[PDB]
Amino acid sequence: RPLSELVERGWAAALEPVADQVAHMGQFLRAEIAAGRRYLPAGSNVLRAFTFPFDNVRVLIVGQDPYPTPGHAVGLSFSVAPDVRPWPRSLANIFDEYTADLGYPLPSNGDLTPWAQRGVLLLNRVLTVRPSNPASHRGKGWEAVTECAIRALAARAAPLVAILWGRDASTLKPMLAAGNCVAIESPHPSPLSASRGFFGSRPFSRANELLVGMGAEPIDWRLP
Ligand SMILES: [Cl-]
Ligand SMILES: [Cl-]
Ligand SMILES: [Cl-]
Repeated sequence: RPLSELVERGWAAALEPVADQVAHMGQFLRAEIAAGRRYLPAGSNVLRAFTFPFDNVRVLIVGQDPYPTPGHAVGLSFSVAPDVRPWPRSLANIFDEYTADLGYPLPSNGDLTPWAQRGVLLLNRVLTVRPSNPASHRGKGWEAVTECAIRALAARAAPLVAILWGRDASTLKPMLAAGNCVAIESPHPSPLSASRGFFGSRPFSRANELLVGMGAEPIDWRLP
């Protein structure tokens, strides 16, 4: 299927330079199935981060690659489906920081769809993974896709705040710094860094301060 059928209209335009690379990744994914290998998330969720309006994105949260545990990854970085439990450790850690930073109670489930519908892009640098093998699809060609997404956002006039969780994420810092009105939160601890840099990092309140500072509206981070 062509790009415009896979993603939201603004995203289809922003990602038009990687239309060929997206088609090539679809061929890669068919070949993994033909070879007897599995991948996560489900085919229909791979590009799910780009099915919310491009024009509305004000915060970018970037992880490394999807959860490697079958049934966890749903196409939105760090999220899980509402009936998934226990939460993955990364997500439990994020939620601890959510409560500490903002003062809100613990969420009722692990579904970050509300963030996405409010203009947070929940991006992973690499958009698929082989089950139980983290970083197994690193260097297979998703990087050109996600680099294009990040450069297209950085090219807009509009304010953007980036939150880069981990080493793979943090490679995007110089691509982001190239744009005007782009602020990047540093340093770049992963939620699994836990008490060695992640807890107390205040990502959510910092994002909002930086957005207001740049004249944009803040994010409503509230989860039910
Ligand atoms: Cl497999
Ligand atoms: Cl839990
Ligand atoms: Cl995890």
